[PDB]
Amino acid sequence: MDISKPVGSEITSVDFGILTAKEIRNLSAKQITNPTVLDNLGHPVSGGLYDLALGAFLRNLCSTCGLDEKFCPGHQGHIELPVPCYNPLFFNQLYIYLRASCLFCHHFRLKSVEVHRYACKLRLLQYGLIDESYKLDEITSTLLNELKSKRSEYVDMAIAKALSDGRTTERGSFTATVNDERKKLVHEFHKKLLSRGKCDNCGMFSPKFRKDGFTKIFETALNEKQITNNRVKGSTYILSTEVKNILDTVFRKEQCVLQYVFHSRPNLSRKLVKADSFFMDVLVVPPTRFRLPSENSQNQLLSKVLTTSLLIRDLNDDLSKLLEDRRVIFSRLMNAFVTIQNDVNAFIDSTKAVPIPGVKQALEKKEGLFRKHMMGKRVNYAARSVISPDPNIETNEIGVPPVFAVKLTYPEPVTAYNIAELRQAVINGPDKWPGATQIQNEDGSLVSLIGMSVEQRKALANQLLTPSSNVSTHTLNKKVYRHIKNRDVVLMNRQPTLHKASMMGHKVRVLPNEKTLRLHYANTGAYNADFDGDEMNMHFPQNENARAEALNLANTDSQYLTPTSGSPVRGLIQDHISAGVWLTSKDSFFTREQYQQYIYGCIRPEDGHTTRSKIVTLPPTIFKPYPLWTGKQIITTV
Amino acid sequence: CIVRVPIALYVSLAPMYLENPLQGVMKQHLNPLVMKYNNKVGGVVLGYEGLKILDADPLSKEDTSEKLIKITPDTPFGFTWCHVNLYVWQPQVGDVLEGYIFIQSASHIGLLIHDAFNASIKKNNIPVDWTFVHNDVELGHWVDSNGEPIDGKLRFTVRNVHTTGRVVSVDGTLIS
Amino acid sequence: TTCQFLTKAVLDNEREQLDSPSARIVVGKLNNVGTGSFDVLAKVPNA
Amino acid sequence: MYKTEKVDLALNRNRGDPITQHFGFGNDEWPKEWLEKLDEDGLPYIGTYVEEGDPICAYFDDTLNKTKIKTYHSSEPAYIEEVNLIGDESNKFQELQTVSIKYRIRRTPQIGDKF
Amino acid sequence: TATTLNTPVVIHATQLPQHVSTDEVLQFLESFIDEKENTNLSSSISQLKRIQRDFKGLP
Amino acid sequence: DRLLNSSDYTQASVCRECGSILTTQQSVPRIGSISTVCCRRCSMRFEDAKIDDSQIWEDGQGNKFVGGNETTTVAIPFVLKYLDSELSAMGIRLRYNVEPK
Amino acid sequence: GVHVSYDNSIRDADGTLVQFMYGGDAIDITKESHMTQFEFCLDNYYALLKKYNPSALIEHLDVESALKYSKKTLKYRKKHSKEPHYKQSVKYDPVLAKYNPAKYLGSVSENFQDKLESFLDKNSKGVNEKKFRALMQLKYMRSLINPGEAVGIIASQSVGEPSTQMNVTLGIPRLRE
Amino acid sequence: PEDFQQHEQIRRKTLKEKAIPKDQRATTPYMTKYERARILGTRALQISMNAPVFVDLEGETDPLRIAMKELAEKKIPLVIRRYLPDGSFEDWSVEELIVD
Ligand SMILES: [Zn+2]
Ligand SMILES: [Zn+2]
Ligand SMILES: [Zn+2]
Repeated sequence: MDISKPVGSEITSVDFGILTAKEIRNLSAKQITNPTVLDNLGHPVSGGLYDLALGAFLRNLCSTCGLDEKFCPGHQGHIELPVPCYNPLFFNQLYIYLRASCLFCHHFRLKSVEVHRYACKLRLLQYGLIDESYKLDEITSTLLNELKSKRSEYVDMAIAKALSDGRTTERGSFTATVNDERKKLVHEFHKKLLSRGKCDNCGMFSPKFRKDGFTKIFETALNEKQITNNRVKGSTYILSTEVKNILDTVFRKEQCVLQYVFHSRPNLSRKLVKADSFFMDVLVVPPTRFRLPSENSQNQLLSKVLTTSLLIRDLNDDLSKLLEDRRVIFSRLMNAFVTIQNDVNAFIDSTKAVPIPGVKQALEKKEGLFRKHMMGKRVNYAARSVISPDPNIETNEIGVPPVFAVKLTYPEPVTAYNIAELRQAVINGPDKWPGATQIQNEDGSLVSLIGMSVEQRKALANQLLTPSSNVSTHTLNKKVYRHIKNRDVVLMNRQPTLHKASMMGHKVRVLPNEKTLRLHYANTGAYNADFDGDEMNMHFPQNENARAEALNLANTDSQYLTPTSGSPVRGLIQDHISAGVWLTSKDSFFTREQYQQYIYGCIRPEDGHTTRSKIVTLPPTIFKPYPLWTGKQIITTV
Repeated sequence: CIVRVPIALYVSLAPMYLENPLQGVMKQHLNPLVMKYNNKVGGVVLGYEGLKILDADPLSKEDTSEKLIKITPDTPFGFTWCHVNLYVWQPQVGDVLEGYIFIQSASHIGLLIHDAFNASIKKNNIPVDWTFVHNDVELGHWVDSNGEPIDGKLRFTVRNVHTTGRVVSVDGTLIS
Repeated sequence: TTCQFLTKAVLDNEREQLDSPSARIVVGKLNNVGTGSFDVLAKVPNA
Repeated sequence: MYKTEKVDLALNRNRGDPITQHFGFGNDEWPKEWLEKLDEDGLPYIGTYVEEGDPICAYFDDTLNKTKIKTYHSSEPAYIEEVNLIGDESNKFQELQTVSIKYRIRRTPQIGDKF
Repeated sequence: TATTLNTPVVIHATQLPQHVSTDEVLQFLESFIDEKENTNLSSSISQLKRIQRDFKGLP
Repeated sequence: DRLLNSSDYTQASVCRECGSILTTQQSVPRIGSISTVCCRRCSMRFEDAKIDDSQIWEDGQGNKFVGGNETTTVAIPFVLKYLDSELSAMGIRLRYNVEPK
Repeated sequence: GVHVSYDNSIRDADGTLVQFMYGGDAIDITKESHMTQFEFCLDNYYALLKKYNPSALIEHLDVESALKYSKKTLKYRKKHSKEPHYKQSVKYDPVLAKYNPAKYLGSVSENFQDKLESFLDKNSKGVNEKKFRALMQLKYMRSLINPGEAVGIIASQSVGEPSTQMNVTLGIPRLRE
Repeated sequence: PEDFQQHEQIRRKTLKEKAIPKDQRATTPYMTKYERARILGTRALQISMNAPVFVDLEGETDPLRIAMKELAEKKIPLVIRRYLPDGSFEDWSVEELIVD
């Protein structure tokens, strides 16, 4: 992040949705069709997974935006599936709505006056009307047209009453406790929807379905005991085009109910919810940037989709050519319906179809994506080394070696006050402390100082503070990536960081010789850090916002009292406690020379410790035969 | 056909213009915008009048000198909404423009509109009866329907507006 | 169980206001606790 | 500390295909910068000081006509102590493809060392 | 070019435009020129004075 | 600073009516033109749109079509852009709506 | 996301409310170790008055109003407490749940109001009896927890980290259940 | 022109509805430990980016030590917008707030 390159727009909200098939045809760059990735001569095949329309690839320009590898953002493509297949993210809920629906009127089998009740209770819960949904149950062929009026009139009455009495915006109120009553009510809805015998509108049965797991679907044999209601009314692997040819007609008759089942927030967009939303007629391939070879496993899963996709296209050529051939071509085409289903199952979910890791298993657990790369990240401008104990350091500081002080760097924008100490720093160069490793120019340029001699490097010290040559950059200034000085700030951090005082903000103080981090003894009570080869992380913040927090807020002097009990966790440990039993003895007497040497050896006014600009002393305890100072009187004047 | 648009613009503001904030909106976002083409305005922005920063806190009067600017959390640049009245010269099709002759060639008629803006009239827009005389010395002229060389104004109608390059261009026919 | 909560989010068409610190590191906002619990507004002198 | 790594020019081939990679220098324009490390047989000198970036063997490649090298992939400077010629047993006596190189590293007792 | 330091983030239109005559344009171009004269736009002041002379008199 | 500014900070470009990170892209300009940032999802083909010469842009394919210019650059982590690519393969659309519209 | 709000009312990140005040008094654990050490502070009255400087804080705060309600409840509670807690029509909120303690001086917790007036009753010692109670009521107010504190992390880092040193169940399986 | 005109007057009517006036604000009058560090941090980003400084520089080259010097004489021109969990806010300038 550069503090001189801002950003105008910020994300306010996100909302989860489903790609329809019209979008990802208009969204796409170029549809790809053959299940080969790259042919001979090293160049990828056009029409395959690695394609120059999906992004730049291995010193070859993008066929969509015309940018090289360092600047092409990557582009998504789509592959066509000949049959609408199931989405394994939604088969657990598709089979709920695949069941619980009569196959004749294409309503649900539960009665339409009570399906109207859940559509009125879940409308009130979209708004902040958790109370009035229980008052709705108190509202109780001709009277059902008026009962469905009285319930719907009360819902419309209670919304406009609450929306005018400053209580709930038309965006709806959605707290935690209305998410409780909503999930409880939809579980109540889906429970007694499935447990139905006959449709209460057209009073007859419907053949029950069987879930084989994933990848398949089966209907069962309708019993001879209850086929008689199917005559006085006036097993088979069914297709995935036969499932959609019901659930389209189901989700049209009952739009007013699933408009509020599938929406937590009130639907101001008025998008109709569809049964195509549960299938996926068109896969989306990720861009070629996100599936570069290690080939890659997502190119292997998409290969078997496209390998099946040409078999099932060639199997449909014989269906245009046509009885013995018609029998065998269709019991083998239907074998290809399960396999192209089983591929897009194994593409998304490797556990619902040893195996190739799918798209879901790049997200789920630890060593995944949310916990391995979003909540926790590898960081820049950071360091790690073994700590060794160190007195003589002022208890809010860290001792950084020269091997750390040369690599780690900080962007100082040049001003009137910098150009005395930051001109000298840019003369010293990358391999001298305190130095500088780069200069970031006004126009976002970057001039590395490593391969420069002392004459060119002193020349850029005078180009450093110049008025800008451009109107478009007339308000910016150059940033010198200087070395870390003794005024910078550092986050020291020892694992396991079990409490917040195990990650503190220290000042810095370089050491000129030795190659290890050095920590004062009053910090080992907080980090749980004995010095038996333990190492700990050092983080160097890169802007003035984070410098002002690891000095004032996450400072190590702020963290004297732990918040567990309120007790102090900072103090001296082994030799200082034994020395103070000897120094504060009654036997300890010090002469005039030994007294004044112990006081200056710990105060040192030139390092900003005393408050008087002159070390004041006490009269001695004993005056004659010769003056002596007791050790109680050392710590008094200290 | 100079028209007036009142706009609203969400701009940045650097800390060197924290003592003179109306100056900083002019020198960063408005003075690089005069004599250019802007898409959401409609045509070529000539100038502006009446720059007023919309204050952050709405409890302040319009008479107040001090106003609040919402600083970016990351960077020290501040953001604000402003109202200003741009004046913009916009060409549209079917309109008649006064021209000044700059190029007399056998391919196009490159002329200037209001001494600043380029324009052209193509060969296929020029009809059959308007022939061209050659100049072996130095650039001739198109002999009109009545036999006289053209000079001064040339009132044509707009065919298409071409703002894609550096400057605006106006395509035009020579019929009624 | 990321995709069990992902499908319960997308079937509910769930919009979130990015309030939790977990959702302000996924999308990169400033955290609403401590230092991001307020805005800083500069007083500029002229109109 | 005595570290040993085996440089083998035969772990990309099988079944009698000819040795495309020979030890030593060929006849192209290879840079004479590294005569300070390597001998005329491609193999480094005994006792020389090697840090990160120095070549430890020189070999000529036949499909590229380019005497490439192999560099010392360790950030701790060493000294080449012994260089062996592992000859492979065959009836048709093969030119060498296997050389083991041994280093030594001065572990002077630094701070942080555990006694 | 093309940075938030140069362009506004989002540019809008508050109200519909209505056309003005030469008296409004010349009074603007004797105030916008005056308060800017009394920098890349120093070459753009000349291109405004090329328009200022075409609505008053003759070049 | 640790979780965004010094790991994978990026000022990616976002559409304001799609709210999608990995859609919009640099247009291939003409000779002397400028490469603007422009959206693929909420655009329309030029064979489909029966225009004002400035809303019209072109791919590198040779496909020139007129559409979404409502776009802006928003500072995100880069790992969010990979989260969208792993979810849009499943068929999950993430609409990142931005505040100045 | 659980944090102290600006109502001194700790709540979740999405706005839903956990406690109406942090622990019942909203004082910081790292600012309360000497808050009831009353005899330490009487020995250091002229030193603590320099670090709070009460004369430079009268112009912004309401010194007098919360001390009127501080006696309407103290005299009420001593007159009661002869009965147990199912009978008590308490007639009054405590002085802390009605006035904001960060702004109103004297709006303290009931244990601090009792332990001050029990300390200041027993022993009797240039600082008098009423210059000292007007300093503990200001030491209390600076000991208020700051709005914005990440409480739910701190409360849950103060239970997991003491579990590192670890006829009924006991220990880390008891915290497990 | 008509849509953005309605979009803007709604957006400025809520932000006035969320505004709490100056004599009706009831949060703390102390600048907290969280407000203090960001005032020092955001001002020091401005001083490093050539903002006009309201204090005599006694050879201070650290921008965070200059902002700690502007905070002593109460010269920092910033305003804290203390948000309430309703979405409403209160505007406190740094000069009104007292430290420690
Ligand atoms: Zn591309
Ligand atoms: Zn039925
Ligand atoms: Zn779009």
